Amino acid sequence: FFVKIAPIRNEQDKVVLFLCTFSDITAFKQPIEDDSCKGWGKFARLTRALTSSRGVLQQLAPSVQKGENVHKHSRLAEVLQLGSDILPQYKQEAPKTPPHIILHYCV
Amino acid sequence: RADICVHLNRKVFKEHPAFRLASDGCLRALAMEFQTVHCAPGDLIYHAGESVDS
Amino acid sequence: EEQIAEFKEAFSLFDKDGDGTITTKELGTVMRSLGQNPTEAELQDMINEVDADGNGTIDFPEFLTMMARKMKDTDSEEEIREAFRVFDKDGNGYISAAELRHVMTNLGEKLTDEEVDEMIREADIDGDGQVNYEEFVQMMTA
Amino acid sequence: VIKRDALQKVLEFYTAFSHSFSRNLILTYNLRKRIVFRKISDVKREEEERMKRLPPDHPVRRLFQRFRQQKE
Amino acid sequence: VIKRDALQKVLEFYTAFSHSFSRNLILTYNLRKRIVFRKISDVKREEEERMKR
Repeated sequence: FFVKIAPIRNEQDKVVLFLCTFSDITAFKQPIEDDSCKGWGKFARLTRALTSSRGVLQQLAPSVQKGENVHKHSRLAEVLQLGSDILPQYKQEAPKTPPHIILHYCV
Repeated sequence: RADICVHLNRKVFKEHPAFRLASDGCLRALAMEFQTVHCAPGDLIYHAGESVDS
Repeated sequence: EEQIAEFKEAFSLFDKDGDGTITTKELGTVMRSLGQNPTEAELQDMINEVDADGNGTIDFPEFLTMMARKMKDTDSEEEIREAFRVFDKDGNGYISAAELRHVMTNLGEKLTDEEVDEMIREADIDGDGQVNYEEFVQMMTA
Repeated sequence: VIKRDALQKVLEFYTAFSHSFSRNLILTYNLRKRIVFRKISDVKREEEERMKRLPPDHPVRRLFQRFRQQKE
Repeated sequence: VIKRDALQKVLEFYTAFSHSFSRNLILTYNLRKRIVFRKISDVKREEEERMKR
């Protein structure tokens, strides 16, 4: 598991909650098994397990070689983005509106 | 009325695994008794000490 | 049985050309993408190991047996599943009254139609003239 | 229509009438009782099947026995 | 939400269903049960105290 840990701050600036995102590195890292019918079977199982990363995010990767250089890292980049998106701080905040827009009920 | 109630609690009965096996009559019975509450942000439902009756 | 049908996506992904036959070249490519470079001989050996026909390839049906072998369900589950299979002559996840009657006849243990109906009613909860897997499991446990 | 509880109360109040009521009132159809029947299509199918065609009896044998026991 | 009494009545009425319901419905969190835990600050304080006496 690619465990991407992150501590969450608060509206009072203190740390209160944790976050920890996961991702399967079974087929990507290396093969080990305690009991199995064959190696091929094991591989298949691994593939089945690791569908979210290899299926939708790294879908241009299965043609081109050396996925550990770019693909896995790229996948981890989602987590990195999350690191920013997992700084809302669990604070009872106002509704988030983008800039260059004025509210419906403003003064 | 029963039908209406069922329709209202479609989010309950279709999602949860409890009521998939439930009969139609049973479902109807349930629906009649099911309330629905629209709680606000920062509005607590159960308070420590209060009676857990639902 | 059910989740094995959702596996087909993986198979599709594996196939580069899209012919329903996993070539060695494709496998090699996949391996390369992953970041591991084994020899073609190894791949060939692997192919030989699982596939039944042996035409330098294999289909989803071929894989199926392997998948089944891999699975390894529970003992109770295995028993119950077998029983279910025996009951349901067609094999559509549901056991009709007629089907039940037929199976009884096959067995030898004769009973009345009314009795059978009663049994069915006892089994069922939702009331659709049929019994689910969960419903079936109710009778075997208690 | 009349709610059963109220009706029951009434019957209790008028004891001599209750018996008479019981004697008289034949329900056109009870919703309590099951009806035993087969559909014709199903029968036909069964018949059709008839012309076509022990080890797993032990898991089901127990069940059968249980059913029999229940029956009494 | 559903009031317990009504639910109980319903369950009683539909006996075969009740068992199924029991089997299925896993509460995400029981409000009856206590949780056993200590706060980290308190633990730290305790540790600090440890060295004194």
